[PDB]
Amino acid sequence: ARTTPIARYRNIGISAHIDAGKTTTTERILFYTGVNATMDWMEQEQERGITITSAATTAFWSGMAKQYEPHRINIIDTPGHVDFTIEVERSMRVLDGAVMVYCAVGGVQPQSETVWRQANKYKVPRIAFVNKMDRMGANFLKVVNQIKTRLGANPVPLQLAIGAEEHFTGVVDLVKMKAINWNDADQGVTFEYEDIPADMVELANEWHQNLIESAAEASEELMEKYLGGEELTEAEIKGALRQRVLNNEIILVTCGSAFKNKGVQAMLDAVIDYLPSPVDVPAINGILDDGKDTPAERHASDDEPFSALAFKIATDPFVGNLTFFRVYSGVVNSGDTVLNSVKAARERFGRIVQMHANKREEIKEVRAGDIAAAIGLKDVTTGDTLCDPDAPIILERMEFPEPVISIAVEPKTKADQEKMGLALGRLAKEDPSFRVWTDEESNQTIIAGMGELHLDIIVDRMKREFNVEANVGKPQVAYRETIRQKVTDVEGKHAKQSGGRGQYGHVVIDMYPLEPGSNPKGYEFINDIKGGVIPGEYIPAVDKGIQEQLKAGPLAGYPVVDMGIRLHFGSYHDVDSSELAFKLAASIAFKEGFKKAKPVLLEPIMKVEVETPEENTGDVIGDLSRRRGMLKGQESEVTGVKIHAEVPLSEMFGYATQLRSLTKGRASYTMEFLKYDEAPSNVAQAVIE
Amino acid sequence: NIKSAKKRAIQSEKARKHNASRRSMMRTFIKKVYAAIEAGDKAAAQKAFNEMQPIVDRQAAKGLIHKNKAARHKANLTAQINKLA
Amino acid sequence: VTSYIGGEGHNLQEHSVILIRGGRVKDLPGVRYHTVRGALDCSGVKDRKQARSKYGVKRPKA
Amino acid sequence: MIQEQTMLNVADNSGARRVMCIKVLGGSHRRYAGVGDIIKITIKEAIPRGKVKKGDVLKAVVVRTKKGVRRPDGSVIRFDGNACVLLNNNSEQPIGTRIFGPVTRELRSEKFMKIISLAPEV
RNA sequence: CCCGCAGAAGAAGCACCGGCUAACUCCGUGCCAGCAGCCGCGGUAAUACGGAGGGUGCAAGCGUUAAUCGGAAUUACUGGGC
RNA sequence: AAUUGAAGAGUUUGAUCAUGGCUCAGAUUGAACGCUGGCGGCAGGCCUAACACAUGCAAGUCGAACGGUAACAGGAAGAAGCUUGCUUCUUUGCUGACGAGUGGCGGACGGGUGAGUAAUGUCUGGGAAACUGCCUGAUGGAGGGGGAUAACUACUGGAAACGGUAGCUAAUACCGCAUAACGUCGCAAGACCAAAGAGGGGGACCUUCGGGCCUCUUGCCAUCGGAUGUGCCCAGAUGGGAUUAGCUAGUAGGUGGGGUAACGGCUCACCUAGGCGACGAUCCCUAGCUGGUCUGAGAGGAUGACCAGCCACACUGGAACUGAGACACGGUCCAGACUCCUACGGGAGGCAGCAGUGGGGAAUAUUGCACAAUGGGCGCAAGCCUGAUGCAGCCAUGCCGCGUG
Ligand SMILES: Nc1nc2c(ncn2[C@@H]2O[C@H](COP(=O)(O)OP(=O)(O)CP(=O)(O)O)[C@@H](O)[C@H]2O)c(=O)[nH]1
Ligand SMILES: [Mg+2]
Ligand SMILES: [Mg+2]
Ligand SMILES: [Mg+2]
Ligand SMILES: [Mg+2]
Ligand SMILES: [Mg+2]
Ligand SMILES: [Mg+2]
Ligand SMILES: [Mg+2]
Ligand SMILES: [Mg+2]
Ligand SMILES: [Mg+2]
Ligand SMILES: [Mg+2]
Ligand SMILES: [Mg+2]
Ligand SMILES: [Mg+2]
Ligand SMILES: [Mg+2]
Ligand SMILES: [Mg+2]
Ligand SMILES: [Mg+2]
Repeated sequence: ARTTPIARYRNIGISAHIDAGKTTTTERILFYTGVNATMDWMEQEQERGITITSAATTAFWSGMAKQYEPHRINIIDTPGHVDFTIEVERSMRVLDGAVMVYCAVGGVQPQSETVWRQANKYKVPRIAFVNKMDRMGANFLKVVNQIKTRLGANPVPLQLAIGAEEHFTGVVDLVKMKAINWNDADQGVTFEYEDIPADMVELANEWHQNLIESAAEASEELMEKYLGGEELTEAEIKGALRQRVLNNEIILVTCGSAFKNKGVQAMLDAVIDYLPSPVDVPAINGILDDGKDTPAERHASDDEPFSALAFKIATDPFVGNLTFFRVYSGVVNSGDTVLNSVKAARERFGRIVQMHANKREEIKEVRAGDIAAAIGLKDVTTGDTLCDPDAPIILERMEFPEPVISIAVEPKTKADQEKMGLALGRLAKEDPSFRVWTDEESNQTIIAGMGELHLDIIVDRMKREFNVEANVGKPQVAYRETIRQKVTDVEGKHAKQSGGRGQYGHVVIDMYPLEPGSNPKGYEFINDIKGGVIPGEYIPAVDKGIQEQLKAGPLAGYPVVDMGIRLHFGSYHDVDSSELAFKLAASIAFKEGFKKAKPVLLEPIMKVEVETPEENTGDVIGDLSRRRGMLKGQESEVTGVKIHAEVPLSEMFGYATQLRSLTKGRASYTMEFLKYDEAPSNVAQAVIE
Repeated sequence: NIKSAKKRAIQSEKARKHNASRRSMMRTFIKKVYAAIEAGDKAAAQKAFNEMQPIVDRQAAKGLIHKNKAARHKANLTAQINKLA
Repeated sequence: VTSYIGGEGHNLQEHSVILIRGGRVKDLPGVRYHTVRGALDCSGVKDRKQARSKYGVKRPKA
Repeated sequence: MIQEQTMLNVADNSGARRVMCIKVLGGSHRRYAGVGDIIKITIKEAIPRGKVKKGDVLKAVVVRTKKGVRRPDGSVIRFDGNACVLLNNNSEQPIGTRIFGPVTRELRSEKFMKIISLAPEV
């Protein structure tokens, strides 16, 4: 129909290291915005007391001083942790601003590093909030300095703390140069906007004067007057730094103590002050359908053709499938029939809901620059584009973190087996960073996720939401078998003088080993037969014969690999010999030859590439060695150090978990199959079926 | 249940209570007549019979007994009050 | 019950979800059903062109 | 007073019906359980539908004992029967979702709160 | 529903082609890979497998499966037998 | 004129004839799946879990029955910031109207479902012992009194759902009394039974100047008819099984009390010793029936979605009350299973109404629009209510046109 505010939209996401307060502070907002509802409402996430899934609400900030024309803010509180990073890839692709939280005590810390990289990956503007200023060991400026050093970024303290830890009373707006006083009860609200105290005047008389100079560096004519010692107006500084915040060249820092209520509020102001509108933002990239590029563009316009991206999929018990989206362009009304471009199927919008702090309010229309959940949409997975069917476009689609941990699961009670297939399937489409498949060999169900905890609460989600408990183990291994010695002329024979068809077979051969040559074969059959000792028509079966035993060798089943066999001698009856008769002799020929060929158990090795900080390339190297692993290089890739190693599969299980422990959480790795090598004796004799 | 035609329930309760005491009384007079019949006291029977007739007859009109019951009662009681009394 | 998997090549393994069609095989006694290619986890036949409706193979982009 | 052996009536749905005590938890040589202590259980009865089944082994809170309970001043509450509520072996916490018969204010623990919210008395 | 306006423009698939059964060839493959309602095709010139060209049949549907009756006078009263 | 319409083929053998199974060509579908997909018209759309259900809606309506004012309007037992006949505060139920309350009618219709029911039902055909709101034809009544009560008011309890004491009030609420036949009982003589008022307008005459009074429209009581609806009785027909052959104590009949609107072991006491069954009782298994639908030349077989008739059921088991009608889908009570709210003392609820979710499944739709038409509830009416209904949304599911030249 009409709509109301528009362009005064603030799409921000809060994210940070664990604890930090990146959810306490989110609830605090809701209180202040909501003058006149915990974001950890998952059962599992209340028991454990940690954000597991990103929680979205919207609320209206009138500005703490009454100062502002009321703005509509779309907030998204996200996980700290890792394991569920996907909940930040998405929770950062889509929205416009970002409030990076930091613990007054715990500095940057490893998972601050990760969410930072993710902000850059999507070039999202940002400010900063140093929480917990009331805690033992608090040091505002230290963290400020760390943002610069540890994240190699450009911080600009937009503020200053009034004391620290148990003596933390308020803050200094070092723009309007006053020491905001939050009071006793009413938690926040009020002010008395008090002036700087005598204590901090000298420090306060900085601003980081390279604030006004970092405001200066906005535009030269904005500093030309600064050069002439012309004190710039309060209004043109806010515009200046914002200009540069909006250009990711600078990060304003704010600080506070959500627990003590002395701070959250100034930060909200700082959101509208310096964080983007949906229009102060690059229009979207993308493609056309079959055709080619052109960025879809789609300017942030109510009067453009509708286009939105689907992030995050859920299922509420009472209203069904929820499908969250960010409308970049155009508009959808309740009943419009939009297009899923990346599936080439159309969907019909029906009900629409905005999670509204503490009430699922219903809506009939959804404009650009807003987010919401569409009820009932049939086949919409995460990353899909929902555009106008007449003006069709694929959008960029964030990235899918790709799992680091794998595990075999069996359904405890044989009945549940069916139910597992279902539930693992459901949890899969919800969470693209989780994966499930069935081992093409050794048919066991295998799940894989971004970590120990990740898998934990997946499994935990099976029990809770599908009443499927299943226990867990280390995956089985696909071993192989071969021989070591080239064995000379071994004799396989048949002779069936019984009661009907004669059936006689005689074959003499050499079973010699091979090297990992020719991709398809791994098996070489030579017809070095004499003049015609065996007719060329019974020569296809002896080959076929041998083919049969290669499927599960005599050591412990398992495929037989890298084998060569030569024909030399044989014999037949002018009739009694046969298709079968030599095929069996070959079978007998394979045995005995195999017994006498010194058989050995092969195991699969991986080409392993670890990417790690320079600080502990020793520990990692060492662990690789400890895992019976072979090393082959180190590159020294820019900032980390790519470490190359060949290490056996049956030993890399749960690698991710310890690599994490060894490297403070900063260390990718990757693997794929490389070859089959001899298993150490202790291994071999153990692998016994 | 949350439909104001629940006042219907509260009304019909008043109704039962009304019908309760009247139909109680009516019966206790029909009781009295048989008391004579059983006692043998031929006079007391007509005394009460003629005492209950107005009750029973009225109650048929009031519609808490409806016609032929009132008919039947005094009908066969007549047929008994003078079978020795 | 046991069911045929017609067509050249297939996926299908231990925990696949499939769709049974009914239809016997005069060569496999006790096999009295077909698997319906291209429904649920059962992929269609690779590169098949004639009779793709069976074997669940979509029209090769004309 | 419950002790090993001893049949309890079960005071929830869950399907248990008649349940025997196979241990009294809470100490070496602890003799009796009562009041609202916890005990290890074996299912002797069980319903056809049932959450739990015959031969299952769980825990349970004694909620009603025929020897009863004191409270200060000196009073005494006795119940005719012996009753418990089946608890999951790992997290305590009622496995049922309804309570039957009275319970006593002693059960006013953090972890037994769910019990007294259900339950139609004391 | 009527009248204006632009421009062939926005709009063709599915099954089948050894006999019953309307419609035939080459090529690949070689009792393999596979087909199959029924009989039966495949072990080197395959009109039967897979592709192609060609053809027949239906057509915004076409196939397949599931299902009832028919064909079945094969529960026979009509209308069968030992 | 009008149910006037019957096709065979493949396959046993070296070959043949016969027998006989299997198989195919036809039609049909509340379908599904695979590949493909332009429109429209009319129609169809949970066949499985009668499985559980968030949320909204599906039953109201009369101030022309009554006391009434909280809100909304105008008018004000009439007034300001002054903006002197345009206002927005404060008062007045005056009038329109109307929250809550008493009362009345409806909620027993409409709509859903197929669980139960092999005959407590259904179909065809008969029958005698019954009641029947609203609508109706006819005859007369409509006199005079009486005791109460919600609301309300003063205290007072709860987290809530709900209320608790005390006091007052209206009526078409309620109860006597009078009246009392073509009514009930009775052979008769005789006994005995009811009810209510409310509105619109108005000459005089009269007035506590409220009205009386006149008139007109409605409503109330009674009885006999009518109409429609329902209850009850009998006969024949309405699946499979005998690897179910015996069944039966209120059982079968009689008498007399009681009972119901009514006939009746419907009930109770006593007395007879019966009653049913191979023309299938009993007991098991399955099932809602019919009009009809599909197939078939017919006879048959198959079937009971959509439309209409009939029955049954309303979370499960059971029960009555109110009432013309229920043993009540959106009523009450009790028990159960389950779920939900709680400030832990206690409370609440039943989508097989419409839409919608979860679940099951190969599989079946939108949390749309409007009472404008038709029709139902109340109302004098205007009107209000109406998820019946009329339309629209979704799906090639079908039938029929048409196109894609
Ligand atoms: N002492 C103190 N504690 C604080 C402050 N702010 C937050 N906390 C505490 O940090 C703890 C965790 O807060 P939380 O909001 O859950 O952080 P989080 O970002 O959601 C952790 P996750 O990464 O799982 O989402 C809480 O106990 C909270 O009280 C503070 O200002 N002072
Ligand atoms: Mg499903
Ligand atoms: Mg009655
Ligand atoms: Mg031909
Ligand atoms: Mg060839
Ligand atoms: Mg071919
Ligand atoms: Mg026939
Ligand atoms: Mg015969
Ligand atoms: Mg009213
Ligand atoms: Mg049934
Ligand atoms: Mg009288
Ligand atoms: Mg009698
Ligand atoms: Mg009698
Ligand atoms: Mg026949
Ligand atoms: Mg019932
Ligand atoms: Mg209901």
